[PDB]
Amino acid sequence: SEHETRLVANLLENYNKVIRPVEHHTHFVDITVGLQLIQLINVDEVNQIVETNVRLRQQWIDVRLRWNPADYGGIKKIRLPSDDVWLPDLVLYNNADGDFAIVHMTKLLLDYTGKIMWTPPAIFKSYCEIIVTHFPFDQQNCTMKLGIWTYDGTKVSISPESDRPDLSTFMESGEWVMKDYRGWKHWVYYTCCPDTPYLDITYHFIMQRIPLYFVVNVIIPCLLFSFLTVLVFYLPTDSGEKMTLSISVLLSLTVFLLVIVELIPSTSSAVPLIGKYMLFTMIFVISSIIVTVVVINTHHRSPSTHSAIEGVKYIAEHMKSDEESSNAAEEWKYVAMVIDHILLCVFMLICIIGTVSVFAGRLIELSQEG
Amino acid sequence: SEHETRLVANLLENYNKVIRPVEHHTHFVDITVGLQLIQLINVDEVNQIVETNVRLRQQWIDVRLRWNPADYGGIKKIRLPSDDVWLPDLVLYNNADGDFAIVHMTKLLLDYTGKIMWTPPAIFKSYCEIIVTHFPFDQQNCTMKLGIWTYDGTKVSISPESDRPDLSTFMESGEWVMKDYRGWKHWVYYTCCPDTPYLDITYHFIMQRIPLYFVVNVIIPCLLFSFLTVLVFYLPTDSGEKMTLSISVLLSLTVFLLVIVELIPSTSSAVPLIGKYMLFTMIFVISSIIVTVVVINTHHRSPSTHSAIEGVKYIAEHMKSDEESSNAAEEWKYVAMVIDHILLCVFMLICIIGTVSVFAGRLIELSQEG
Amino acid sequence: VNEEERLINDLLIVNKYNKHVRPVKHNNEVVNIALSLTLSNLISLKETDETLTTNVWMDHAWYDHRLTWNASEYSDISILRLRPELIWIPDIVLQNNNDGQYNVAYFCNVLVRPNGYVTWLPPAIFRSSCPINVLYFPFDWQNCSLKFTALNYNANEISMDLIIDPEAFTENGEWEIIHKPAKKNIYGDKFPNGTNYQDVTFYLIIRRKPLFYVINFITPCVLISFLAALAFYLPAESGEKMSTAICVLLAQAVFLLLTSQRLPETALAVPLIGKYLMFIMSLVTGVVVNCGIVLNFHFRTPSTHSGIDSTNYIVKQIKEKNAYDEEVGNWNLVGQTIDRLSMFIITPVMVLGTIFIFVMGNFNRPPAK
Amino acid sequence: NEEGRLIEKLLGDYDKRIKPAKTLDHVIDVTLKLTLTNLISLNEKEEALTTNVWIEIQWNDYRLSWNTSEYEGIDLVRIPSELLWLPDVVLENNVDGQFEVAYYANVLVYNDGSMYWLPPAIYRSTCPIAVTYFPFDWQNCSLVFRSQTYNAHEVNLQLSAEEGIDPEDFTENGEWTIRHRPAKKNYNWQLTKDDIDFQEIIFFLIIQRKPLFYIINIIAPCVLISSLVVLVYFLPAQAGGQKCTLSISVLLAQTIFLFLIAQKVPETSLNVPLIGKYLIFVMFVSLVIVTNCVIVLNVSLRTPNTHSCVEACNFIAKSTKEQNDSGSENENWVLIGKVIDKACFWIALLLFSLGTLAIFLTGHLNQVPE
Amino acid sequence: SVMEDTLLSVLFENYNPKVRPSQTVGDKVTVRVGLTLTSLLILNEKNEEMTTSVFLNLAWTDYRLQWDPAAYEGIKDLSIPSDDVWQPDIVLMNNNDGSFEITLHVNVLVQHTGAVSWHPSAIYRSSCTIKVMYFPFDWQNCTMVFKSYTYDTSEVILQHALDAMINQDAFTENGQWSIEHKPSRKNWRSDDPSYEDVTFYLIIQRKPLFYIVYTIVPCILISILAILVFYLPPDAGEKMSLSISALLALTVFLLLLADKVPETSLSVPIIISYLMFIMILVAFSVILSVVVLNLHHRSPNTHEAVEAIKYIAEQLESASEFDDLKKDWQYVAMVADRLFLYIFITMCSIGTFSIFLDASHNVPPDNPFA
Repeated sequence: SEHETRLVANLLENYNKVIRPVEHHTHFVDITVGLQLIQLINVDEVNQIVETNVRLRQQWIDVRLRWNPADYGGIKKIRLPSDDVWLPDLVLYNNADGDFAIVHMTKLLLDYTGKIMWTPPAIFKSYCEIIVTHFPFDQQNCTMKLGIWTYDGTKVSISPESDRPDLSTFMESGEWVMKDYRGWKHWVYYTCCPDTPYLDITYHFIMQRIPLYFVVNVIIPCLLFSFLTVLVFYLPTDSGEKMTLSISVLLSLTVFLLVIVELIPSTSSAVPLIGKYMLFTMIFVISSIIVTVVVINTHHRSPSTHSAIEGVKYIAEHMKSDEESSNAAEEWKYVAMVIDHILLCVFMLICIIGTVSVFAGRLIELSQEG
Repeated sequence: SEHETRLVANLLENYNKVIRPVEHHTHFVDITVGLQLIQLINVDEVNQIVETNVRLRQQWIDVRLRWNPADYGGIKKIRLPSDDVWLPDLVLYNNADGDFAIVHMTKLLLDYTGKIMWTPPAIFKSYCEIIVTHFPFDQQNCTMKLGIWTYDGTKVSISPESDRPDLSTFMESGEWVMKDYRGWKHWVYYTCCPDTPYLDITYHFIMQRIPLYFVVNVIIPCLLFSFLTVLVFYLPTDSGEKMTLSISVLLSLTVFLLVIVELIPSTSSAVPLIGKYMLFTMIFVISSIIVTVVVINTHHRSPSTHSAIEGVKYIAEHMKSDEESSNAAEEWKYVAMVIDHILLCVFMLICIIGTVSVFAGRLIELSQEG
Repeated sequence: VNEEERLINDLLIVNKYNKHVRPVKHNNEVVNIALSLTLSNLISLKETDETLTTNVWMDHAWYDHRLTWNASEYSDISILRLRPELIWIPDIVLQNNNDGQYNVAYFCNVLVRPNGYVTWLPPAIFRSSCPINVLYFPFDWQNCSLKFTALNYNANEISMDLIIDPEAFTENGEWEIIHKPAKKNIYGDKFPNGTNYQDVTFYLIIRRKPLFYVINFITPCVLISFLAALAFYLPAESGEKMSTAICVLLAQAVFLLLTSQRLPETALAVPLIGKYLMFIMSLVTGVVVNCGIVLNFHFRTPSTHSGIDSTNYIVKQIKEKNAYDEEVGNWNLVGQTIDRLSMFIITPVMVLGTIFIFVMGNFNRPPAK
Repeated sequence: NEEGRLIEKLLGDYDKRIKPAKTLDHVIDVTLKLTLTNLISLNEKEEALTTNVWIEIQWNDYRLSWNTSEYEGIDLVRIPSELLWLPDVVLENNVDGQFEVAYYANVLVYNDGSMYWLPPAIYRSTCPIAVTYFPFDWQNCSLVFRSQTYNAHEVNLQLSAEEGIDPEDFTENGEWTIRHRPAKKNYNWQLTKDDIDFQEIIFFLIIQRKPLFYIINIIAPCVLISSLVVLVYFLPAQAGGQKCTLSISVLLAQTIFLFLIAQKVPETSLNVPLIGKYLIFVMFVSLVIVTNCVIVLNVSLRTPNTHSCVEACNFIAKSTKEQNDSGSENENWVLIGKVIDKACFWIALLLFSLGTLAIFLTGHLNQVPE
Repeated sequence: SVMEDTLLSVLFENYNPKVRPSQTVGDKVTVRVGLTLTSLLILNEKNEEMTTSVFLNLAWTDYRLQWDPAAYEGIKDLSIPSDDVWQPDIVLMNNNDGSFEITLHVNVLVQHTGAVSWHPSAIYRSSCTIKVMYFPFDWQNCTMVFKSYTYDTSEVILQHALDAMINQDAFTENGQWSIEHKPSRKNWRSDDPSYEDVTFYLIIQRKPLFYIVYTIVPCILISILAILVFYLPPDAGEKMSLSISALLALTVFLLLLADKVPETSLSVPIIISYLMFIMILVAFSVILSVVVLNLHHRSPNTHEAVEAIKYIAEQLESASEFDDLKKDWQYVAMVADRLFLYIFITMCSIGTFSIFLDASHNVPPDNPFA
């Protein structure tokens, strides 16, 4: 009725969708961004890729959408679908690995005045720093910049909307844990050109990694091996009868250490941990190495151990006596006096190396835990 | 000017692309096709997949494209957008594993006459036999037929154009090498239907495969494992005192090659070959087992080598004489003589079945090499 | 020109013909539609999860009464082409195997007969969840059932009436195609108060299993078994190889364990039955047990596991005395038990070893029955 | 200012698929350039890569210089993709995957008819890295890209610095490094014999890699391994008799470890590129380790066995003593360890040599290409 | 005829495609949603991912499509492609982990006075909380919330069928699991203005009993060699060394088991239960075998004149046999017996415990099938 058909048709005719609500040569189209990650689905620190939930709150005004009693008078605020709207080519700077998912053909709301919001339920593919400094106990801050993609601060400008945590909807299924995250605004003008360039939202993800299951399995076969090597020390000094017997273990155990290496480097390759983490294992594991080789070479270190009728009796007794000598010689080879030395020599070494391994372990755990 | 609007307008009205330049009830549409292959980026012998590029040189004629001083006169040869063309649904009969890529949205060659060509830099994934007989030394010729998809002879016809090799631009980084490549045409009518069916170009790729990597490591552990087997045989002569030691190395050996066959199945099923090959390794190596079977079984083959004062002097030397003839008994078994026949018995037999392995192996390559 | 411009203007396919309207001569019984199924290839089989990727030639037929042409259409050429959007196309749904939309068997070029009859038949790369069940492994290897038909229309808007499966069975499959019957039908159901959509029911009864796993897998068993078999022959020829004999247990043991490990791996990739999987692991355990037996049986026994006259009598004393020790050991040796051991190892290997291929047969006979 | 009429005027005559070519004999002036921003996947064994390229596209078409109502209004315009001549880009030698987000994006029409456009593109390509690129001397990655549509007699591409870089935004998480990026603008005439040149864009990228992490995983194990065998070598002189087999247990253990390595890193090179030089030192320094290793058992294999009534009976017993002595004497002339002791120093210096030969040469293959 | 062209016309003349079958802001269109499940194909019980298939039966009324003589009274039922009605762009609050397949753009069943029937089967990528709690016998339940992803319940009301319909209504027979019940409850969280999603409960039970069987054999069979290594001491004390061989062997075996367990839960993990205590059972056989190894270690050794010669002989022998008799006193077998029965307590106690826990785990936490 009330100019019913005349209302609706007029609107269609003189209105070009593609036109950008440019208002004189100035303020650019003022458009603000506001991301609220509802939640995260999955991440790969190794490949620094994340699939996340984002509701993008996009705001801007088109004074061409203002109305009178025949549009606003009809029903204050209403639902108009996107299409007709000029969609900022939003883009995560050093990220952007994937298209915005569910950004397309959604709707928006127009007020009696004009103000419009476009907030389609997104979830997409991301790309943020993790560097080999993300899995640390001391984390790294995922630097993520967002802003207008192909338009300049003269044609348009993307601005921020508010502060909010990243652990606000951080995934509890993540193999990592959050410290804090902040985001502040910025305008990037380049010494290149004397012009005034796009605006941007810079995310900073500060989170520290490593789920604790890993922790237990690995350090315990170490104190495990510690005891066998501990036995590697005590077994010899309290019984050199099974030196070779331990030859076996030395084989079974470094190979155990070798195969643990396949498993944890793929972990290494599975998750990017700051290499300086690797040196822990480096000297630790390798002392199992230098100590053995010496301990067991030393274990090994030892030469071979690892009237007339009366005279008859004395030529015979003399035979038993110098072989008597001989027996004592090889025993004069494998002494039990210094195998005790190596026992405390290295156990203090191990309690040193060990407590030294615990050192930096404990130390930056004095930093991380904080 | 020169009938400017009158010439391009008339052309669009009475011109159609859905249609094919059919000329009376005869030879079909004269389609000229050919392979111009210049790169083979990826292929898998195992899955017999091939993603290569071949510009689809098509050549046929449409009189309707003939012109006078107002199109020919304009500029002899003019290239029209492909859209105006009836594009055949060409496809790799036993291949076609992938869409041709880069053919859409392209340029078409038109002549004053009507001649037309359009060589598209088509890249696509293919699927042709390689079977387990793909990579031998004696090759297999992958049968690759190509021709119209859903159109029968009564409407479109294609034919070869020229012979060109497959090695004309074959991959020098290929894990294979070519010998020859032939392509002849034909038309296939089927006993099913009394009708005259599609035409097609059949390529045959004749090329021998197999780098030598897998080769070097199959035979190294073999000679090396034959060294320990050789040790297997020689030790009882030079150190039978380590027969058990021998046992250890058979648990060693055995596990190693049982593990060698693990690699085989992975690699083999990971990279295709005619089974007849592994047959070589099969018995040859079951031979080291069959032989260690007998040889160490034989090695362990042997029962256990695997006045009155004058009186006791006699009860005593008696004690000694009894045992002495007895120790003679265990040596009575380890005669140190048959040990030399067993290494020589088998040294020759392994030098012979090795030379046997060597035989068909080299015979087969005196066949391949060809 | 024979009324051609005018006539195809008469048909105007899209404009004059109702493509959104199916010419079923209005509300009646149905448009006589017929489907033809021909597998062009089977590329992948997954026995474990009852899923198959296979290609089919979707041969389709139905008469388009508004398609009938006249001289400058019909007789001008008693056969011509017309795209999918200009040809009524049945909405053939792979009834129990289309849980993976059809590809390039979709909106493709169709064949236009002269008197309305039309023909559309392109290629279908599809995925299916055929009746594998854990019964698609016994030797019959079940019967894979599939139904094809025009999904949307019912018994008063569509009627589809009705080729071997091995006609294009893939030769690189790990199975064998024994038969493939084809019979159409139509059917209503309980909640529906009317009959509808007719369909192409095609059962594929197949079979599979390698003659290769048998090769390298039983191979080690008679080889390994002879080790455990020799194990008991070897306790005689030289049981003194105690430690070294022990080594072999570790070694024949580690061999045994991961051999079984490779077994489930290929297993998960294949739903293996409980009947067969036990004979494998049951018998390797037979040796595993006897390896443990090997243990004890091999280390089981407690031990085998006048002044001058005065002085030498001392020695004859020390003589005899430890001769008692020496012998306390052969008491344990237990050697007249030797043959019986390896004889009662032979007997059982024969019993069980036979029991298996005995059972092999007692189930090998009835299928061949 | 005729703002409406002007827009409506040209759109009247506005021509889509026609190039802004003054006439037909001197082509148009097209500007292009690429700034790398993401090198997503380096699969050198197959010679392929994925990069987010800034496709700087520029050209001229005054077909739309405007008046006061559009040129003067703002010397800057952002008009839709589908609305002006667009270079369908691709890398002759590289682009193996149609560009992603490299097209259909807002272009830029200044006021004089200057056109600027720059979409980001993730796409696949195939640069060199053909049995080389793993050295220390690097194979320059040469990628030439151009429109794959028309040829330089109508189209002409421009470029800039051919001296200045790929490391501009070369990824920091790459297992490699770049040292120079040269680029030339050129005509079309290749090995394949194509004429009518369509100019293209050459992309040199000589880059370094090899930042070994596996190096010392390889370096410490081998030393531990060498020492282990040198244990096998010197440990015998130290070790007891129950050590011959001791040594054996090590061989078993030594190579269990060995081919396990042979299985580990071989995998490495297949998933990534490959090269034989570094490969040669390892397996052959490795085969020599194995060689002198089994040699050792053949060395601890070599040697023959080390692998009145009163007096008549006092006579004979004094014989068992001298008799058995002759026997223990056997042991003597047999196990006088000249070969063994010397075998230690044998492998020792041989060790030093194998090592020096290798690390000295590794010094060279890092020092010539340094 | 009866105004057929007329009706027909007017309808398409006035009918609106993109409009909602309701009048203004009110009770809205009461759409019926109800899916008859087909079957399910993959349960990723580890990440809580669900790919199933069902029918999307939707139905409401279009009093805008009520026909007249020919299409209403002529043929009360007629098929017509959707694309013309508001379609629940339904997403799943937890699930809907991906797009629709056979869900939208398909024909529908339209009744005479406006009823609309649309029955499409579809595959849908969902994600329900089957969490790492999909293995306890007490299992858990999940929330499956379906609803549109641009619409807010304001212009339509959603309504269900049964809530008991069950999910085993079309439970996959291929499922290594089983189901007890499917609850269906309609929801409108007030955290959003938009009335929305419906929660569907999975009281799932997944009991695939297959390898834990031969897992038991290790525990017990390993025990065989275990009880054996604990039994072997007073069985064959000389077990001394061979014993250590057993644990190398025993430990490598269990560590490989350690290898398959993490990679197997890698796709179907839940509570540790089984692993929790077998982990203890592990540690148990692990340490028990190692302290018995220390049981093994604890032993510092084990681990006239005429007549004078005689007398010197009398003392020689006797004197040292006590010495070696001392070794007897030192390595007696008290411990072995006592701890082989402490072995009795330990292993049969810790044994009947997890035996029990396991016992308690399958029967006790079984009835919460609700």
